[PDB]
Amino acid sequence: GSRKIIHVDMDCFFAAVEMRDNPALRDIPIAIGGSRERRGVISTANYPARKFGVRSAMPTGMALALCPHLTLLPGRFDAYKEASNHIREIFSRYTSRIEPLSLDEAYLDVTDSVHCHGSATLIAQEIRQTIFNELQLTASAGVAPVKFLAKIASDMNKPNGQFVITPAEVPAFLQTLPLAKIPGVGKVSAAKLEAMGLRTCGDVQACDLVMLLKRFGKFGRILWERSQGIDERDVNSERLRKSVGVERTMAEDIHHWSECEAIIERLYPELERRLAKVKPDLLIARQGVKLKFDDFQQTTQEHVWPRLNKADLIATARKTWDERRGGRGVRLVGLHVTLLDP
DNA sequence: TCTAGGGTCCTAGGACCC
DNA sequence: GGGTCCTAGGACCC
Ligand SMILES: Nc1ccn([C@H]2C[C@H](O)[C@@H](COP(=O)(O)OP(=O)(O)OP(=O)(O)O)O2)c(=O)n1
Ligand SMILES: [Mg+2]
Repeated sequence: GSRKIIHVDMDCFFAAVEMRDNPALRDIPIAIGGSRERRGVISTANYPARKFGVRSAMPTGMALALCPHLTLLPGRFDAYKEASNHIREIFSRYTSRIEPLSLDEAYLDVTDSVHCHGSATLIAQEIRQTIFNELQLTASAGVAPVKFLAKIASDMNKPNGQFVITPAEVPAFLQTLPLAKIPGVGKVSAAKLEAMGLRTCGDVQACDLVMLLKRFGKFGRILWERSQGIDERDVNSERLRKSVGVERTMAEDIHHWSECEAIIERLYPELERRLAKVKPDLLIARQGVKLKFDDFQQTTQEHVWPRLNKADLIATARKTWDERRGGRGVRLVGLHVTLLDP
C-alpha cells in the first residue's frame, strides 16, 4: 500500500543556467544575489563558490569575505522561468501528479504509472536524463514511499545523482537520521530539540507523544510521525497561491513619510499587474502593508478589504508609519494582498 | 557578515457572533 | 461559552 514519490531537484539552479549560457563562468566561483551596496543576499552559488563556504541566504557581504574573487550575478528571471516551465512539461510526460515546490523542485507521485514497468528508479533516471538532453542542466532525485523521505533522498547523491529508499530501508535510514534534516526543522527547532537531548529520529521514537504535543503542538505531532516514517501528505498538483506581495529593501534607511509614500507609489503598479494575472477584477479578501525597521524588526498591517485599492494602502501605511515605527529608520516597505478562498 | 523576495503554515490575543 | 473571524508575528521553505 506504499506510494512511490520522487522529489526532483535541480542542481545549483540559477548558477547552472548561467554556466550553461556562459561557459567562461564554469570553473570560477559565482553567485546569483544582490550586491553588498544593495544590502543583498546570495540566492545560490555554484560548486567553486561553495568550496569557500558560500551559501544560499548568506548576506552578500559574508560571501565576499569568504570568497573575495566571487563573481556576483544579478540573475535573469525569464531564463530561469522558461527553464522551470520546460522541466515541469517533462514531468508531465511521465505523470499528471506534479507538485512544484519552487522554480527548481517538484514532488511527483508515480504510484500509478506504466512508464518504466512501474519502476520509480527508472522513471527518476529517465527524467534526469532528458532534463540533461533538452536543457543541458543536471538534476538530482530522491525516490521514497513518502514525501519528506523523497526530499531528503534527493540530497544524498547530489549533484547529478539519485537515491532510493525502499519501505524495507526506512527503519534503518531513520535510526540515525538527524532531525535537522527533516524539512520544516530549521535552526530554532533543532536547537530546541538538542537542548532536550533529541538529535535523531531514533531519539524521538523513544519519546512520549503527549509530551511532544504539549511542548510543541502540531509540530510535535509532525515530528513524532516523521521520526517514524509517517507522512500522509498527498502530492497535490491543484495548489494555488493564497496571497501576493511586492516588497523592496532600500540601499539606505528612510526617515521621512514622503519617502515611504513615494516608494509605495512605485510598488503599487507592480502589485496591480501581478494580481491582474490571477484575478482581472482585482477583487480580494485582505490588503495591507509591511515595514521593516533598522533593527530588522518588521510589522505588517492588513485589513478586510473588497478590492485592491491604492489610496487605502497609503492610508494604512500612514497609520503604520505614525504608530509603529517609533522613530526608527525603515529599510523595507511592502504591499500585500490576501486572495478570496476558492 | 549585517542580513532578499516571495511564499506556506502555524500560534496566539482578543473581538465578533450565535 | 465556544466557535469563528481578524489580526500580527515566528519559523520555515526555495
Ligand atoms: N534562499 C534561497 C534559496 C534558493 N533560491 C533560488 C536559487 C536557486 O537556484 C533555486 C533553487 O534553490 P535551492 O535552495 O534548492 O538550491 P540550488 O538549486 O541553488 O542548489 P542545490 O543543487 O544545492 O539544490 O531557488 C533563492 O532564491 N533563495
Ligand atoms: Mg535545488
